Amino acid sequence: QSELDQLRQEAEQLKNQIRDARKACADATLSQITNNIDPVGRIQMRTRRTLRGHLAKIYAMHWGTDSRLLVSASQDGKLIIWDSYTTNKVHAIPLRSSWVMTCAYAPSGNYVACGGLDNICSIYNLKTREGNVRVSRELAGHTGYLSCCRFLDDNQIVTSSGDTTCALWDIETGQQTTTFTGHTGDVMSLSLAPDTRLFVSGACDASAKLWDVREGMCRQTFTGHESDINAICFFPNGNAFATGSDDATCRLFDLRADQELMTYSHDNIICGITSVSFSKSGRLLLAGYDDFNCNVWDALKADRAGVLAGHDNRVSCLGVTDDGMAVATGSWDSFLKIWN
Amino acid sequence: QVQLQESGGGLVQPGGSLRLSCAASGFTFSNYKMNWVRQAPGKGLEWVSDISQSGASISYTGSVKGRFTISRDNAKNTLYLQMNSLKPEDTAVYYCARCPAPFTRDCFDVTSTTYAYRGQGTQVTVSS
Amino acid sequence: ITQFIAIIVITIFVCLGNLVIVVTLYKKSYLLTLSNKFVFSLTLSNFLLSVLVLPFVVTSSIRREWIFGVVWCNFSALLYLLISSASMLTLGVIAIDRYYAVLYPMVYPMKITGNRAVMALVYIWLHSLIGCLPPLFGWSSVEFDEFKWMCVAAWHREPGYTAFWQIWCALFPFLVMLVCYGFIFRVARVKARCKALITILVVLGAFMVTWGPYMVVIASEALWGKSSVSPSLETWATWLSFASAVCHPLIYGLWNKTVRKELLGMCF
Amino acid sequence: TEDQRNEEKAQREANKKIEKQLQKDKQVYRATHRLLLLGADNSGKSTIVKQMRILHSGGTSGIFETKFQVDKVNFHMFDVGGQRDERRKWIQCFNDVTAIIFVVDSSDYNRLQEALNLFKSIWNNRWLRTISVILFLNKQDLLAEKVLAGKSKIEDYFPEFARYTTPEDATPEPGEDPRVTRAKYFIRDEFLRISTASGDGRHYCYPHFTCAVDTENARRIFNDCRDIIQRMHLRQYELL
Amino acid sequence: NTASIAQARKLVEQLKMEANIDRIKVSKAAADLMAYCEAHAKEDPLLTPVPASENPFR
Ligand SMILES: CC(C)CCC[C@@H](C)[C@H]1CC[C@H]2[C@@H]3CC=C4C[C@@H](O)CC[C@]4(C)[C@H]3CC[C@]12C
Repeated sequence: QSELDQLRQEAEQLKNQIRDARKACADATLSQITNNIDPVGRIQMRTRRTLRGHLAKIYAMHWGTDSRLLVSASQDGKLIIWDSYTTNKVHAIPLRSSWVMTCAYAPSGNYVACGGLDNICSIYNLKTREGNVRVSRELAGHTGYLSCCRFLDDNQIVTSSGDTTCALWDIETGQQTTTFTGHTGDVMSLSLAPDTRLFVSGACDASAKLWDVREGMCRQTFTGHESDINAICFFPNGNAFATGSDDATCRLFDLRADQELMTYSHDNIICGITSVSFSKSGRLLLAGYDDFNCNVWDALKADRAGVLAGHDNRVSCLGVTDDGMAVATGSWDSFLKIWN
Repeated sequence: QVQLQESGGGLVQPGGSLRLSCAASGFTFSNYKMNWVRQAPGKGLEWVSDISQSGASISYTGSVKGRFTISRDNAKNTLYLQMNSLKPEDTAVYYCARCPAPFTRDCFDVTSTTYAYRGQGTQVTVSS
Repeated sequence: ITQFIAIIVITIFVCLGNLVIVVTLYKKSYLLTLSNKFVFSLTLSNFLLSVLVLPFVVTSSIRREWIFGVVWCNFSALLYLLISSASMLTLGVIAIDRYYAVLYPMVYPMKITGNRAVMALVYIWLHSLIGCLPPLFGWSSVEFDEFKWMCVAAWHREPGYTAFWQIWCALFPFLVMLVCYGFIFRVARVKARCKALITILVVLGAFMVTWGPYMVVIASEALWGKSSVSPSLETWATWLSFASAVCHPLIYGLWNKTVRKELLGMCF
Repeated sequence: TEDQRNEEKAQREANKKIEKQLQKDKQVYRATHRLLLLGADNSGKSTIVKQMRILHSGGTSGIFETKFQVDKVNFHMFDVGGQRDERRKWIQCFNDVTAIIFVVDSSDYNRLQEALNLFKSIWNNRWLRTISVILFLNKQDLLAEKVLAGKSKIEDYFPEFARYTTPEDATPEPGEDPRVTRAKYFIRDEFLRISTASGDGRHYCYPHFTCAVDTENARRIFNDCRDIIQRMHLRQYELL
Repeated sequence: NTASIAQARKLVEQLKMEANIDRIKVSKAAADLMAYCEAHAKEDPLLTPVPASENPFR
């Protein structure tokens, strides 16, 4: 026990040293130097599409790089690919397991990924010579439910799971290439950088970590929130990111300052966050809530600029097009809507 | 940085008295519910007691009814456990835990292994 | 003149209430479940009745005579009888559907299907047409009745048809509704441990309060001749029948939670 | 003109053919009932599902599945055994099930409080409201001999047992001992007390006594699903 | 015993690597964020709405 106590003392000393190092750099606060800029409080928008046809509640959706086609997942056991402009259905894939909770769309548009409560990630080929969508690969090795996945290219993909780990895969061989093993609680969100050199994740231990894809190691950790984290997103320029939690607050972190520098909250909000996203320029921050309403935040002044209403059950997913022309949201009422 | 630090304990004779203290920081203490949990030698974690946000609706396990008492102090962010007429089988390590959400009645995973929002623990021994 | 305003009020209500429901059902097409098609037909038929018949009643009530031709005298009466019988039968069909839904919940999704619903919809209108065949041919006479202020079958001079139609188009669905809701009531009462009683009484009274006086007036005229009833009672009994089409849209529309929500989403 | 042709191909071929299959699948989805099975490791829930499968899919990866049919109605039952210790996140995937099956070892006095706490937590969760529960007390045969042996007492775990008295609604079996009935109904009342306290009119619980060698368990679930679906149908027509 | 010890090691040699990273003042970070956000203001249809003739949706 003496050695364990000694190691605990060393950990405490290093924690104190890091906290002291952080405080030295806090010369100014963002709210005190962005005080003189203009507000953007005129934001108001209306829904003008409604995609209908899912039988059960929706968990995940993702935009294509052309910003016209998108995919969605529902726990009735279907993946539907939609055409946003005409609202026509172009594909419908029945899944082996009904308890899906994530999906992704390849940047090249040739493949889609899927997975969930069966601890497996499945890859589907959308352009085979026969003209029929068919399963092409299954990835196994996680010991917990799959929670998120994002393509790097046609041949490799990154994933996070409830077993407290993340992995990098080679689709051709089907083998894990790297494993990330720092978090203490369940991991259920990840975000790729614009250059795909590094990525960030958040877990149930109320902390986030920065990972190096090639070196396979962590070099930063953030501890602002005070409860479970379930959403995360990068800033457009890649120097910051935003986080959402069930303590009913959002926070912004800076990679280079290594510190928290903004919080978004209001007294009359008690529900938790479920989604986060940024507009094309980064001035606006959009987030979904368990009150099935969505608030638009002035990310640079910290005020609310608007609200999106029209769903009648928990808002589950949220996404912005690659060119910033529209925003799509899903909900547990089994409908999906496009705004502005 | 959420952290909980227990205090008190030590060795006591059978039939003796003792009380524990728990200090909390890094979150709004007045919003959450609090719990006491212990692990005896060669056994898993076990339920003891809890107390709500305002200090009403207290509950106990049948093994300690009439002997143990729980209380809060919201103005100081501390939690107490008063123990009287201790018995030999009370020898265990006692932890300070809080339920995961700020306004709910759910306390699913407080007794789970590797739970996040729990302290390090203190040793209590009863012997002749 | 106190009478004359009543037709305008009734006509505006009968038109607008049914128009709102049919528009809401048509635009929001996904709401057309198996049971809502009966409501769709009930509202559309009454909307069509509101314009093809009622204005002529107004003109006859003012001019106190049938200014139009003999050709339209027959068509108006035939449409009136047909739509009235269809509306009466649709309620019994709805009652049967609710009875099967409540008493056999686990087997309901397979016992009743879309094809059988279409068969029932066809059967309703065939039953109505068989109920109006004899006036269509020369077997029964149709003429303008003074204090009714419309063209209708001559009840007082044809005691056979006035009993055949009355028994076959009105009493049968009423008995069906009575037995079905009686069976539902005791299950609701047992598992309540008085909203069920209030709902059943409202549904059952909206039918008889409106179609009751007309039936007894017809019976009295057929049994003891035209002079056995006062003209004012005749007019009011005839005019309460048109008020039946006011209760149908409200009760089988707005009282439904989903359709009410969808309508409020469009009207605010 | 090629734009018109592409629009025609899309709207005609893809959308309508997809919608036809979706309409076909909707009926099959609506005609089936899906259930969640919960319990501790010492309970015999696996024995229950195997026994009622013998009365009449396979494999397991993250989840285990079971099929059974009674009166031509299909039931699907799921057992989430591939996950680790914490439940609070994957539990809310089942907000849409018709009912939850809860199994408890009645003969184990030591572990009864843990099951009681789990039941309370499940009952009071935000996303698990409005869902009824079927409760099975599983090991009456062991409880009978444990009580009649007298070596281990109940009041050392539940001191309120000393003041308990059997209710008038008790229906003992013909050969049962009165004190076995007393302990058995006390254990049942412990769960019913939590159930009836915060339970609103939208939420009900159905207890049962069962044993390892038992064959009526399949029909009981059918009879309880009957009741809850009947209440739902009564509710939609403003009769409740 | 040994497992907790090893976890404590991994923790402390994680803190070694985390404590050595370079840092900058918050002023530079906030100024960079504001400058980037202001530079791309004209290229955001949601921040500044778009005429109906160019919107793909209605
Ligand atoms: C015997 C007959 C004449 C009685 C008829 C009573 C009618 C007028 C009553 C009984 C139930 C009533 C409905 C009860 C509930 C609502 C919901 C409310 O949000 C809008 C009005 C609405 C839709 C009411 C409209 C009027 C209504 C349909």
